[PDB]
Amino acid sequence: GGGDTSLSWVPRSRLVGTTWPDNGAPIPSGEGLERYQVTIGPTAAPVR
Amino acid sequence: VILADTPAATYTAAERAADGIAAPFRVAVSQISETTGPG
Amino acid sequence: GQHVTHNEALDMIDALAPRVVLSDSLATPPPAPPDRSAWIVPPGGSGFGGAGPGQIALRLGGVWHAITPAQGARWRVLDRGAAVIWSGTSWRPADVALGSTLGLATIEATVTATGPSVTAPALIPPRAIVLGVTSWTVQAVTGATSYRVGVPGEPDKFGASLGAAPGSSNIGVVGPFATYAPTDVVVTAEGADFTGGTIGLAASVILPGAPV
Amino acid sequence: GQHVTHNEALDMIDALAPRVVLSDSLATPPPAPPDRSAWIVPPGGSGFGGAGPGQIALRLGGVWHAITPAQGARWRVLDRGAAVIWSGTSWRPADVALGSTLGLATIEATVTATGPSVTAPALIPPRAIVLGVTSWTVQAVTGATSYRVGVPGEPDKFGASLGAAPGSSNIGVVGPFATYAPTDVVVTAEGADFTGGTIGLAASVILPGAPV
Amino acid sequence: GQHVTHNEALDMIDALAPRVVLSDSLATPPPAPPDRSAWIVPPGGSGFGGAGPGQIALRLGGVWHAITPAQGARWRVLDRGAAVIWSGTSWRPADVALGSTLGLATIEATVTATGPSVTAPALIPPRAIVLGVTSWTVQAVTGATSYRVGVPGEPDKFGASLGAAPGSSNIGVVGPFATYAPTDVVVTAEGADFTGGTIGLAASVILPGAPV
Repeated sequence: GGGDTSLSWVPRSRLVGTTWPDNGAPIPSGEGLERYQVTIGPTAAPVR
Repeated sequence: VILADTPAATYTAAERAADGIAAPFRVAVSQISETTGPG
Repeated sequence: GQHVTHNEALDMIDALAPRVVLSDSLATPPPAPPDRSAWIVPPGGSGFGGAGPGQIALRLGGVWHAITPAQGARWRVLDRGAAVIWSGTSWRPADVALGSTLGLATIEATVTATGPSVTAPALIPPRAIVLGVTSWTVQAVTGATSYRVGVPGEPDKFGASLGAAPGSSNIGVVGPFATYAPTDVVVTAEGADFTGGTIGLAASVILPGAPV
Repeated sequence: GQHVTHNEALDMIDALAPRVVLSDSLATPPPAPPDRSAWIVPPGGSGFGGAGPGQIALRLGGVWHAITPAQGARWRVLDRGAAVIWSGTSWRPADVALGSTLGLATIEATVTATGPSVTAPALIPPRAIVLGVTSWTVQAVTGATSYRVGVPGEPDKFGASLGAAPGSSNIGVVGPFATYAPTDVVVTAEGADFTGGTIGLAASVILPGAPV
Repeated sequence: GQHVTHNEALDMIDALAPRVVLSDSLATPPPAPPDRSAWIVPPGGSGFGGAGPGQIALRLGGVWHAITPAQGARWRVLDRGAAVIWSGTSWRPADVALGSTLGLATIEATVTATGPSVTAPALIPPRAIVLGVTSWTVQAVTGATSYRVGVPGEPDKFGASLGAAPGSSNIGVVGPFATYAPTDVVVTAEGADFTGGTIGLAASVILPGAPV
């Protein structure tokens, strides 16, 4: 509401691969820091 | 059950009141690991 | 699981399952469609259900997920009462409704046949349409050439010369007429001894115009 | 899970869920069976996805593995349009293609019962089969014994006596007679005064050849 | 695989997906039902039935799962033979049969209209009620003013005068009368020459011919 859309990202680590938690073990990171961009649907270069 | 990444784990009266905890209760360290599983 | 929640799977389960769907046909989906119920967005629907108008918006956790229907996707439209199996190109209605549900009571019975004339005990319920009379033969009927299954005094209503042999299935329709009125289906025989034989008899009992 | 990818699980779920599937009854399946779609294998089925005759041949990832049919799951036959629920031993055939269907578009009208009789506003269109006509009693009818909902000129033809009592859904069914020809149902109190009560009527409208 | 077992998922799909229940309408579920078998507990159900009455209890190696029935999912009773769907609210027995499950033979009869008259190959299945014999014009019919669908020897049986115009799905509706006895269909030009046109047909013939 209010146009304050919230985008949720589940981090994926290249070194591990597309790991899926198994045996009740949380997916590992080790990818350091990744910033996930959001592309506005109306405009190719996101206004924001 | 308290597993703490931090070394210090101060106990509280309320837990002892709610259940039963001995004052000189023996504590056995179980090395649960965030990275893996208990070690 | 954590990555894919059991809830994600459960929501998927409702969507995958054929669902009673309310084709109110409102351009805008209602503010509170029932949870775990898909309110179908009409094609050309405005505002909410904007994705894929003509898809079914299923409310899970207050979020309406428009499910893209696939080949033979059956969604029973509550408002119409028809179960619409969307072909894939578009909605395709089933051949029928008004909340009328066709109640069925099982009457398959083995009528031991003794003597040429035996009486079936499967009296129809009052106001119950009979699509057809179901006939089977369970045990060898000895000396039997024909089965005059039908209303007592008028065995002609159902076939009056059905096959009369062990294991013979004489399943059939009692014409285009559906017999709402309660009736027995006496298993008479055309000069055929029925002794030593058993008959499996049912009469498609349907109670139409019965509320859910 | 690492052991089973979310997609591996998804493919399994889609396959297990009842899927309308096309049975063309060929020795060999169509060259491209779509992912999450199957071609029913008739007994004597052979070739790719020929494992188990009487199974369903589904292509996922270029492999046409034949899913074992699950009893109670309706693998409806798209090709013949025939509903087929696996009986566990045979493709049992349920109620039933043609690119055209006897579509249902029930017309809902709520005439207040008035005077002695009110013709229902839910007119049957030409070529509309009436499986049945509902007579919901929205309001208690004052002095009216029954809802005689009948084809015009014949209240007694179907649903002659349905008790006109408040809160009762008096569905009356035209079963022996399917009136495709247009009929304006006439609802009459049974030798009684209709005034003071409300009738909710939905007349089954079934049009054959309806497009998808 | 450990966090979510394959079995958990498999059982979940089998139980939630529409299944033909084997409920015998007993107060208590059978002590040893088949694995993956759905038994709906009837109201006033005593004994076992962990699932509340009105909820399905599915045996899973002796574990009766208390699964709330999915909305829009058919739960045909094996013993009843009735198709009791769950609307997400209440049990409704849908249209049905008594050892005579109806099969609507979708017969697509395509006959080039030639000479003066042609006989369609859509013979009625023996003992099958005909809901409607729809006729479409595959290709424009030269000369013929109108279709004259019917049984051979009668061009007036249903849809006596139809449409020979291109792409016209005119319906020759049998309507109230349905010919259960097997019969072919004949198409003739209306006071004209049939040649130069193609005829398509949508015979809908329900048959109570299958044991259930």
